[PDB]
This record gives sequence, structure tokens and C-alpha cells, in this order.
Amino acid sequence: DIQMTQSPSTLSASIGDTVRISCRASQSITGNWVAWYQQRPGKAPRLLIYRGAALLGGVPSRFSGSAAGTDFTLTIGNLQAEDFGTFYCQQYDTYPGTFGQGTKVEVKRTVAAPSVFIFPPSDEQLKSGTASVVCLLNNFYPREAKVQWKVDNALQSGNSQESVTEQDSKDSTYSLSSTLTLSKADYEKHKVYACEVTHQGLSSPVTKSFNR
Amino acid sequence: QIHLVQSGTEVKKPGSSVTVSCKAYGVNTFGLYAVNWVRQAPGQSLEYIGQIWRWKSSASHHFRGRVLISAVDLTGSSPPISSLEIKNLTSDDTAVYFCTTTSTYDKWSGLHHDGVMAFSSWGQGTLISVSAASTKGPSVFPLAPTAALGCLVKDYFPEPVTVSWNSGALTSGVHTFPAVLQSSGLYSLSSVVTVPYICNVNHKPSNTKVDKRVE
Amino acid sequence: VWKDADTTLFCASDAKAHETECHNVWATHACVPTDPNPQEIHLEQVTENFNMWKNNMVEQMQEDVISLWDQCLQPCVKLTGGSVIKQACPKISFDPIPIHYCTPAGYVILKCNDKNFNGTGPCKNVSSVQCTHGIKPVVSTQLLLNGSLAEEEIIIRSENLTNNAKTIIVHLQKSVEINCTRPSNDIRKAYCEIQGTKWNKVLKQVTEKLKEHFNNKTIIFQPPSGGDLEITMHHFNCRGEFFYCNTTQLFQNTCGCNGTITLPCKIKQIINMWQGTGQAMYAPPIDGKINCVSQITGILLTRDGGANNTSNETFRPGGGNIKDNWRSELYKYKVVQI
Amino acid sequence: KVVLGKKGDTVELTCTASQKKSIQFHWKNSNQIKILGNQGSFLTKGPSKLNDRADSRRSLWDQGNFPLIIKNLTIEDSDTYICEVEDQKEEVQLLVFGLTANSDQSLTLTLESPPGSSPSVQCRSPRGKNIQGGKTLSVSQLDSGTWTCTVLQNQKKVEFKIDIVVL
Ligand SMILES: *[C@@H]1O[C@H](CO)[C@@H](O[C@@H]2O[C@H](CO)[C@@H](O[C@@H]3O[C@H](CO[C@H]4O[C@H](CO[C@H]5O[C@H](CO)[C@@H](O)[C@H](O)[C@@H]5O[C@H]5O[C@H](CO)[C@@H](O)[C@H](O)[C@@H]5O)[C@@H](O)[C@H](O[C@H]5O[C@H](CO)[C@@H](O)[C@H](O)[C@@H]5O)[C@@H]4O)[C@@H](O)[C@H](O[C@H]4O[C@H](CO)[C@@H](O)[C@H](O)[C@@H]4O[C@H]4O[C@H](CO)[C@@H](O)[C@H](O)[C@@H]4O[C@H]4O[C@H](CO)[C@@H](O)[C@H](O)[C@@H]4O)[C@@H]3O)[C@H](O)[C@H]2NC(C)=O)[C@H](O)[C@H]1NC(C)=O
Ligand SMILES: *[C@@H]1O[C@H](CO)[C@@H](O[C@@H]2O[C@H](CO)[C@@H](O[C@@H]3O[C@H](CO[C@H]4O[C@H](CO)[C@@H](O)[C@H](O)[C@@H]4O)[C@@H](O)[C@H](O[C@H]4O[C@H](CO)[C@@H](O)[C@H](O)[C@@H]4O)[C@@H]3O)[C@H](O)[C@H]2NC(C)=O)[C@H](O)[C@H]1NC(C)=O
Ligand SMILES: *[C@@H]1O[C@H](CO)[C@@H](O[C@@H]2O[C@H](CO)[C@@H](O[C@@H]3O[C@H](CO)[C@@H](O)[C@H](O[C@H]4O[C@H](CO)[C@@H](O)[C@H](O)[C@@H]4O)[C@@H]3O)[C@H](O)[C@H]2NC(C)=O)[C@H](O)[C@H]1NC(C)=O
Ligand SMILES: *[C@@H]1O[C@H](CO)[C@@H](O[C@@H]2O[C@H](CO)[C@@H](O[C@@H]3O[C@H](CO[C@H]4O[C@H](CO)[C@@H](O)[C@H](O)[C@@H]4O)[C@@H](O)[C@H](O)[C@@H]3O)[C@H](O)[C@H]2NC(C)=O)[C@H](O)[C@H]1NC(C)=O
Ligand SMILES: *[C@@H]1O[C@H](CO)[C@@H](O[C@@H]2O[C@H](CO)[C@@H](O)[C@H](O)[C@H]2NC(C)=O)[C@H](O)[C@H]1NC(C)=O
Ligand SMILES: *[C@@H]1O[C@H](CO)[C@@H](O[C@@H]2O[C@H](CO)[C@@H](O)[C@H](O)[C@H]2NC(C)=O)[C@H](O)[C@H]1NC(C)=O
Ligand SMILES: *[C@@H]1O[C@H](CO)[C@@H](O)[C@H](O)[C@H]1NC(C)=O
Ligand SMILES: *[C@@H]1O[C@H](CO)[C@@H](O)[C@H](O)[C@H]1NC(C)=O
Ligand SMILES: *[C@@H]1O[C@H](CO)[C@@H](O)[C@H](O)[C@H]1NC(C)=O
Repeated sequence: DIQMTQSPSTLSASIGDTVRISCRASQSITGNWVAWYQQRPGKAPRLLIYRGAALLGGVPSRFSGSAAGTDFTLTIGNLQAEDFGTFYCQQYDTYPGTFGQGTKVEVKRTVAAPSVFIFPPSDEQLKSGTASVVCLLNNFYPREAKVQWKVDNALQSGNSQESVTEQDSKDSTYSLSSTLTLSKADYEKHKVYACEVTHQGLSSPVTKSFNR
Repeated sequence: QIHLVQSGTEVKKPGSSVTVSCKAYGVNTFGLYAVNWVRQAPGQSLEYIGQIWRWKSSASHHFRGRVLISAVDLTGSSPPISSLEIKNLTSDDTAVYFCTTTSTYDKWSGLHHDGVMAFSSWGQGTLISVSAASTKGPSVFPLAPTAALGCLVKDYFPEPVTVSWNSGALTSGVHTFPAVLQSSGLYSLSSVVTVPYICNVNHKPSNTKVDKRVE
Repeated sequence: VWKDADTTLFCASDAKAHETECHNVWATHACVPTDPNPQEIHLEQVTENFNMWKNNMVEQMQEDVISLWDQCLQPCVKLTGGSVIKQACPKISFDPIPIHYCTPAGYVILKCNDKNFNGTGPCKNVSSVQCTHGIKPVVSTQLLLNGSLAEEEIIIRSENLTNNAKTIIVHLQKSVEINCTRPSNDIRKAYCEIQGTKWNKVLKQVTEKLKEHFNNKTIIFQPPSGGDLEITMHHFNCRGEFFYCNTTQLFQNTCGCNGTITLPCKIKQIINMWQGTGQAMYAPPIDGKINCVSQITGILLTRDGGANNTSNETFRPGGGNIKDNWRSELYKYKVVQI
Repeated sequence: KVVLGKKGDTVELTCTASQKKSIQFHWKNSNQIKILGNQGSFLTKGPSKLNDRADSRRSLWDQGNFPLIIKNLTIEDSDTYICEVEDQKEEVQLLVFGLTANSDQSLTLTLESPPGSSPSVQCRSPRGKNIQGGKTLSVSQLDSGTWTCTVLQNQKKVEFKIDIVVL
């Protein structure tokens, strides 16, 4: 059972750039039976290259292949809007077909610090029997950011879930939510709730917080 | 040309069985077109389920006995049809399933390799949600305060929900985040708008048209 | 070792140089002698795909038969659109001979030997030959005459069974003899005799086969809803004369049917050309008995496809596309480049 | 693509193949019932209600054009017609109207229209008196001659004319 691992997990590229996306198999594939797909968000994946380097009919010539033993790579010249998305490599050398982790080719942009907003639980939710504290990071680059929920200056694990928007068509930025889900009781049993976000664009750890 | 049209969304409970079907319009015969089933869990990559080729059914060892892949050829009333059946459904089968097809006529085409191939034509995909949760409406709460303000859509099922602001009047600065599967098998999301106001939530499966103010 | 490829073929027959029959004449000038020691090599462990609807062989045969009918059956008065062309119209002896289609060097023909091969899909029994079998260039409509018989089952072949507009070839296993005659001493009046027993029997067997291709629906047979006489009637050339038989009786679910069926045939001088958009007039029919006894080896059908209800299905005869006639003989062949 | 036609008239629908040659084509209705196609160089007509009153110009088949002519239109002929030519699946919406007065006091012009229509009828009287309405136009006096009446559907106008009498 062959494993395909891609590199990198994600890369930032500009329009016109040449993107190199590699992929490696747990064993050698002599037949060069590897394919490259692209996937638009919410849409089915399109087949771009087959048998290592063979470019499928209807697909732009800017897509190129390279195949050598265990290491394969997709080369995309003169990159363009439609090219941005997630690319996958697949092996069909032996049963069964196996896919790679995927690679998110995303628009590079000037690094932008995040905008932090903290939201206490609404009163009607509190009366519903649950409390959800919501820390929000507005538009920022890169997506890569870490956010912790310190309650009474004490770290908290579990009971937390964050979510991310797709890159804005115009801002080419991301917006991220983080929600701490507690009971009403546990919310009354603690005094201060804090959201600490750490980002390369922040240059300083930010703690937006409240007490109630 | 070819257009693989798949069945509608299936929301089934654990342990049950689901059968989906792929209508391979534009396909002359599955004798020249192999059909491969590939699923994709939400936020995950693609995993090959199984296939039918030369009218011989097969599945990845990952799905032995749990999966049934069948297909009938072109008739006077309908195109070639393929079908995937899955028994003992779990929460780890909550993936979007794809019916894909590929021509195997040219034996020396790079597409295929003795039953193992790439996937040329892709269907629309069909989502199967496996959860013990019974369909439920969302509780909607206002998250009130350059400034940020948003509505919390919580504990709804199944997906999806459509959230608006000022009934579509406000479109800039708004970020409606994708639903998160809470630890309670229910879904929840939020929509935040940046302003220096109402939420419009529509969960069609629950018939709930909740519109709630914020301030 | 090989790939599918479109090259130019060459004919091969056993035509005799002294023969006056035009097919023989054309063949002696356009084609070579047959192989006296034809050899066929069975490709063991080889599975090859076939698509009888995309076979360039057919197209090339079409071109030969057109040229042959052009040299051999020149009309007295040819009317294409508005142009009127007068040329000699001598009565000739006209009995189709078998034509083998062969591949040049570097190429070879793959022959599917599967017993009930519908023409499209993989062939688990592939063979290799230098030429095809002897195919008579019989030009007909509604009924395929003097063709090859299916070994074991009635076979149903269509480019697209869903598309009602796509013709349905019916390959029979048992031939149904049709004895068409213009009596000696309306010179333009004739008839085709068919043993009602055999036809009814065969016709039931093809209903069953249609059922298995069309959802066990009820199979109804009808005369053609309309169009040219060449299409609405069983059209075929006998001794140079263009026959038109009325096949209304043959295509209806009436089965005292053990009777003999007598089809009303007419010999026409003025016809629509199948070769292309054009109309042709030939001289009045020859004197004396004119008898062609042919073997009905296939049927050309066309499903209505109302697509409104599953209560029933209706089939009518047609088949103006003569490439479907060659297709019905060439389905088991493909040309590949070594 | 939508076209209209008077009841009892002749309409010609366009089908143009990409190639300048005769390829198998076929005209079907919305219910997928064959109307008019070709086999080789021969013409064939489907079991449709227009088996007569349907023809084509074989002349243009070589040029790659396969017209569907429907002469002497009826109201029932109103339907969507499809020209399949191998890759092309062109579609066209045909609508047919027939305007009839109550007889050969008051007058009423009943516009015989197909279902799922949005009739828009305006009639210009002698002395240019204009009247608008739906499938029915009415008048209560008598002014009596070659009245002319246009119908509007999908931004396409079709002109009718009717003659009347007096006492
Ligand atoms: C031109 O000529 C050509 C040839 O001359 C001609 O080709 C022929 O095409 C037809 C199709 O039209 C072919 O017939 C079809 O064959 C299909 C496949 O059949 C094989 O595979 C199945 C399933 O295989 C799994 O199960 C068995 C256990 O018995 C295992 O042992 C197998 O290994 C396999 O399991 C593997 O795969 C699993 C997942 O896939 C894995 O989990 C597992 O680990 C393994 O990897 C077998 O059951 C079949 O065997 C049976 O028949 C043989 C005899 O041939 C017996 O020996 C054997 O004992 C079995 O009884 C076989 O091996 C069939 O799927 C297909 O059947 C459909 O059509 C018929 C009607 O004709 C229906 O009655 C039937 O129900 C099937 O319809 C289903 O699918 C349609 C469309 O999807 C649905 O609309 C319909 O509702 C129906 O679904 C129902 O059943 C589903 C369960 O099956 C269920 O999920 C649904 O919910 C629903 O209830 C059909 O028979 C034929 O073989 C070709 N001929 C040749 C010679 O190859 C071509 O058509 C011609 N073209 C034209 C235009 O004329
Ligand atoms: C044998 O004969 C049959 C005749 O039916 C052919 O079957 C048709 O095959 C074609 C294949 O393209 C089909 O045409 C496509 O239909 C699509 C939708 O089909 C159904 O679904 C919708 C609702 O979703 C219905 O409204 C509709 O009436 C149909 O019932 C269209 O969506 C397709 O257009 C889309 O596809 C292409 C991408 O391929 C896009 O570029 C277009 O923008 C558009 O999105 C297309 O029209 C047709 O539906 C089939 N059957 C019908 C009408 O009965 C077979 O093709 C033929 N066999 C072969 C080998 O061709
Ligand atoms: C379908 O196949 C059948 C046969 O299976 C075929 O019927 C055959 O017709 C031919 C020609 O009509 C017959 O052969 C002729 O028999 C007549 C008898 O009247 C002879 O006169 C003919 O020879 C004369 O002409 C020759 C010149 O070509 C001279 O050399 C010769 O001296 C004679 O003057 C000729 O032998 C044949 O017998 C029948 N076959 C059978 C079994 O009845 C039918 O025409 C085919 N139909 C189609 C559409 O292909
Ligand atoms: C081949 O010969 C056939 C007859 O052997 C021809 O069929 C005839 O075609 C004409 C065309 O006008 C039809 O005439 C019409 O008949 C109908 C009545 O049809 C219904 O009732 C009769 C009983 O009389 C019944 O037999 C039918 O099945 C129908 O149920 C009239 O309503 C019309 O006004 C008109 O007179 C003949 O009916 C039809 N004969 C038969 C037996 O169907 C055929 O046209 C010839 N083919 C060619 C190309 O010339
Ligand atoms: C083919 O059909 C013709 C036409 O029916 C048959 O001709 C008959 O031949 C016999 C002598 O053999 C005559 O007595 C008859 O008068 C002929 N009948 C007619 C109508 O011409 C001929 O027998 C048939 N051949 C067969 C069935 O093999
Ligand atoms: C158009 O076809 C209609 C068919 O209705 C013809 O109408 C018939 O015509 C005769 C008189 O010619 C009447 O006696 C019938 O009662 C009519 N039958 C029906 C069903 O209306 C009409 O003559 C044809 N008109 C043209 C211009 O061809
Ligand atoms: C269904 O799957 C589970 C594996 O988690 C297994 O324990 C169970 O036995 C399966 N059902 C049956 C009937 O075997
Ligand atoms: C396979 O082909 C050979 C000739 O190539 C023939 O003798 C044999 O009968 C065929 N077998 C079947 C099942 O058609
Ligand atoms: C219908 O056809 C199926 C298989 O095609 C067969 O099992 C069944 O017995 C048939 N039923 C009838 C009434 O012909």
C-alpha cells in the first residue's frame, strides 16, 4: 500500500510565478503511473496530468510534469487566478490508488497583523444553559497563527474549537474564529476569561480579555 | 460530453446502510469506461473506495464486505448506471462521495494500468452525513460589542445554514465561518461583521427563519 | 506491440476477368486475388477493445460501393438539386460478389471471435487476419439481405439504444428466405414471397431480445411513420432493377398466420440515390422473369422512444444509412498499426 | 431562443451544423418524440402529430444546414424543438397563436393561446382606435372593417388581421 507525501503542505505564490509542487512515494514507481489534480473549493477535482508528465487534453500548457522513481513534481508556469487552490498527486502503479496530503497554493500578500476582538457569552445563551466565549481575529496574513484561551491566567485544553474563512477575493486575507464552549456553571465558577493570540505579524503576544 | 450525475444528499444514522447511484450520461458503455468510487472526508484528502471494470466489481481492502459496487449498461430508457452501497455506516463515513469514470479503450493510454488508473471525469459529488443526531434547528445568539459584531448559530443539524446581515444589504466586512462539528454531534458557526443591525439565519431542513437583532 | 490506426485498405476478391457482371468487372480492376492459403493467428491471453461505430473500414467500403454503383449503375437522367445530367443507361447483369478488405504492410486486422459480441466493448477472443471475410456489398433497406448470420443468439447493436434516432441493427441466427419476383408477361409490378411461419417465429425471438434491452416492456411493431419510399419500403436492387416492397404485413403484432406472405413490390425507374443528395431515372425494366431469392439475415429497426411512459415500446423498420449495412458486417474488425 | 407564429401559417426552424456536410441529424420535441431526421441521404419522419405539415430542405443538407419546416401551424404544435447534430443539441421554443372573433351589440376577440403563456394583445381599429388586454378583447358598439391586432410574447410581436360587419 503506497503512501504519497507532498511538499509543501501549502505555498504562497504571486501571479505569473512558477510553482513547484513535489510528491514522494513509499516505494519506487517504475511505470511513472502518477497523476496530478486540482480542486477548486466546493467543486470536484479536475485531472491535470497523467502518467507522470502527460498533460491532459483541455488543460493549459503552463502545467508540466516531472517523474523519477519515487520523486514526482508538478510545475506550474505563468500562474493565474484559476490556478489557485488545492493540488493532489496520485499513484496508480499498484492497487489501490492512493492520494497525497494535498498542497494549498494560495495568494501571497503583504504580511498583515490580525485584528483581535473578544465576545462574551450572550445573555440568552447563558439562560439556555451554555456559554460560548468567542475570540475573533479579523483579516490577517499568513493564516498561520496560534490562539490560546487562558481562564484566570490558566491555560485551557479541550472545550475549544476554531474556524477559518477562505482567502478573500479582494483582501487576499483570512479571518478566523475561536470559541470556548463551557457550561453556565463552569462560566460562573471562574472570574477572568482571556484570549491570547500569537502571530508573526503581531510582533507581540496580544491578550484581549474580560471578566464576568 | 460525459456528465456524471449523482444522487442527492444522504443523512443516515450509525449502523444503517446507504446506496448511492451515478448516472453516466454520455458514456457509451462501461465496457470501455471503468467506474471508480472515491470519497473525501470534510477537510481531508481523497480516498479510493472501489471500482467496476470489465463488469468485474472490486473495492479497496479498506472496504471489503462493507462496500457493494454494481453497474448496469446503457438501456433505451436510461444511461449507464453505477451504484455504491455501504453497510454498517459510521461517523467516519461522513465523507463526500465521488462517482468518477475513465475511458480504458486505448490500452496504451497513460490513463489506466490494468485496472488501476487516474480519474478523468468527475461527478458532482454526493454528501453522506452519518450521525446519531436528529435533525435540529439552531439557537441563534447575538455577539454584541472600528468594532466587531456577530451572530452565533449554535447546535443545528444537519447542515447547512445560510446567514445574512441586514437581509443582504450588508455584504462588506462580513465573514461567515464554516460550521464546526461540536463534540455533541451538532453543528455550529458564526457570522461576524466589522463596523465603526440584524442576523438572518435560514436553516431550510428545520423550517426556521429566525431573524434576531444585535446591539 | 500495436495501436489502433486509420490507414488506406485494399480490396481482394475472386472475380473472373471474363465475367460481364459489373461487380466482377469493378473488382478485377480495383482489387487483387484472394489468398489461397489464408492464415489466422489466435492471440492467446489478449483482450482487445472494439467500437464498431467508429470503424474507418466502413467508411472506405462505403466509398468503394459508391464508386462501383457509379461505374456500374449510371443513371439515364441524373437530377441533383436543379442540374439535369443525361448519360447512357445500359441494362447490365448485377449480382454482388464477396469483397475481402485487406490491410497494407505495417498494419493488420484484429478480428473479435466472441460468440455474442455486440460490437462495442472488450473482446476476450481476439484474432489476427490479413483480410476480412468475403462481404457482399448488398445495398438494402429495412431488411439486411445475404449477410452473415449470428452464430448463437439474436444480437442487438445500436450506437446508442437510448437515442431513438440511432438505428437498431438486428443480427439474426437463422435466415428467413425471401423470394421476390417480377413475373414474365404492369411490367412495374412484382411481389416478394415469405414463408409466414419462419418470419413469425423469428419475429417473436427478436421481440424477446428487444425486451431484454428495453426493460421487459411490451414490444410493438409498426410500419414506418413516414419519409421517402426508399425508407418506408423494403428497397433493394435486383438484376439492375430497383425494387420497392411494401413490408406493412411483416411488421405488426398479428402473431391463420401459417399462411404465405405476399409483399406488394414495384420496380422503379425513378429513385432517390443513397450515394448522396440526388435523384436518378433509369430505363424501364428488362423483359422476362426477374427473380431474386435472398436470405434475410438481419433487420434494421427504429424505436419511437416516446419517453412519456413505460407501458410499451414500438419499433419500425428503416435504415437509409448504408454505412449501417457495412457496419453490420464489419463490426468484428478493427485496423491496427504494428 | 424563442419564436412565434400565427395559427395556420408556416414556420421554419434553424439548425446549422459546424461542418459544411451532411451528418446524421434529427429534430425532436421536448417529450423526446422524433419529428424529422435523416438516414444517409434519405428523409425520415417521426410518429409526431406533425408527420405531414413537416418537411425539410434537403438542398442545404450538404451545406450542413438542416431546417425543420412546419407548415400550417396548429396551437398544439407549440412546444420546444431540439436539433441534434452529433455534438450540437440546439433548442428552440415555438409558440403559435390563433385569434378568432365570436362570430363571422358587442364584439370579443378571443386569442387562442398555448398553456404557460403570457399573452399581450393590442388591436388597432379603423380610425386607429387602440385596445389592449389578455386573451380576450371586447367592445360594445359598432367601426367595422379590417381590424388589425398585434400580440406580444417574449419581446416578439406577431401581427394579426380580422374583418368584421355591421347592421
Ligand atoms: C454488450 O455485451 C456485453 C457483454 O456481452 C454486455 O456486458 C454485460 O453488461 C451487464 C450489465 O448490463 C453485466 O451484468 C452486470 O454485472 C454487474 C457486475 O456483476 C458482477 O459483480 C457483482 C457484484 O460483485 C460483488 O459481489 C460478489 C458476491 O456475489 C463478490 O464475489 C464480488 O467479488 C463483488 O465483491 C467485490 O466488490 C465489492 C464491492 O464492489 C467488495 O466489497 C468485495 O470485497 C469484492 O471486491 C456480482 O454479484 C455478480 O455476480 C452475480 O452474477 C454471476 C453470473 O454472471 C453469478 O455467477 C454470481 O454468483 C452472482 O450472482 C458479478 O460477479 C452487476 O452488478 C449487474 O447487476 C445489475 O443488473 C441486473 C439486471 O440486469 C440487476 O438485477 C442487478 O440488481 C444489478 O442492478 C443493480 O444496479 C443497478 C444500477 O446500478 C440498479 O439500478 C439496480 O437497482 C440494482 O441495484 C440493486 O442491487 C444492489 C446490489 O447489487 C443494491 O446495492 C441496490 O440498492 C439495489 O438493491 C449486471 O448483472 C454483464 O456481466 C456484462 N456481460 C459480460 C459477459 O461481461 C453489455 O451490457 C452489452 N452492451 C449493450 C449495450 O448491449
Ligand atoms: C445516447 O442518447 C441519449 C439521449 O438522451 C444521450 O443522453 C444524453 O447525454 C447527454 C450527455 O451530455 C446529456 O446532456 C447533458 O444533460 C445534462 C443534464 O441532464 C439531465 O439533468 C437535468 C437536471 O440536472 C435536466 O434538466 C436535463 O433535462 C437532463 O434530464 C446537462 O446539464 C448537460 O449540459 C451541461 O453539461 C456540460 C458539461 O458536460 C456543460 O458544459 C453545460 O454547461 C451544462 O452544464 C448536458 O446537456 C443528456 O441529458 C442525456 N439525456 C437526455 C436529455 O435524455 C446520450 O449522450 C447518448 N449516448 C452517448 C454516448 O452520447
Ligand atoms: C442474394 O443471394 C442470392 C443467392 O444466395 C442471390 O440469388 C442469385 O442471383 C444470381 C443472379 O441473379 C443467380 O445467378 C444467375 O443464375 C441465372 C439463372 O437465370 C443465370 O442466368 C446467371 O448467369 C447468366 O449471366 C451470366 C453473366 O453474368 C452468364 O455468364 C451466364 O452464361 C448466364 O447467361 C447467373 O448464373 C443465382 O443463381 C442466385 N443464387 C441462388 C442461390 O438462387 C440474390 O440475387 C442475392 N440478392 C442480393 C440483393 O444480393
Ligand atoms: C403499403 O400498403 C399498406 C396497406 O397494405 C399501406 O397502408 C395504408 O396506408 C394508407 C394511407 O392513407 C391508409 O389509409 C388510411 O386508413 C385510415 C384507417 O386506418 C385505420 O383503420 C383501418 C381500417 O380500415 C385499419 O386497417 C388501420 O389499422 C387503422 O386502424 C383512414 O383513417 C385514413 O383516412 C386513410 O384512408 C391505410 O389505412 C393503410 N392500410 C393499412 C392496412 O394499414 C401503406 O401506405 C403502403 N405503403 C406505401 C409506402 O405505399
Ligand atoms: C420463388 O418464387 C417464384 C414465384 O412464386 C416461384 O415460381 C414458381 O415456380 C413453379 C415451378 O417451379 C411454377 O409452377 C410456379 O407457377 C411459379 N410460381 C410463380 C408465382 O411464378 C418459385 O417456385 C419460388 N422458388 C422457391 C420457393 O424456391
Ligand atoms: C391546415 O390544416 C387544417 C387541419 O385542421 C385544415 O383544416 C381542415 O380544413 C378543412 C377545410 O379545408 C375543414 O373541412 C376541416 O374541418 C379542417 N379540419 C380541422 C381539424 O381543422 C386546413 O385546411 C389547413 N390549412 C392550410 C392553409 O393548409
Ligand atoms: C459493524 O462495525 C463494528 C466495527 O466498529 C463491529 O463491531 C460490528 O460487529 C459490525 N457489525 C456487524 C454485524 O458485524
Ligand atoms: C475463440 O476464438 C477461436 C478462434 O480464434 C474459436 O475457435 C473459439 O471457438 C472461440 N471461443 C469462443 C468462446 O468464442
Ligand atoms: C424480466 O426480465 C428479467 C431479467 O431481464 C427476468 O428476470 C424476468 O423474469 C422478466 N420478467 C418477465 C415478465 O418477462
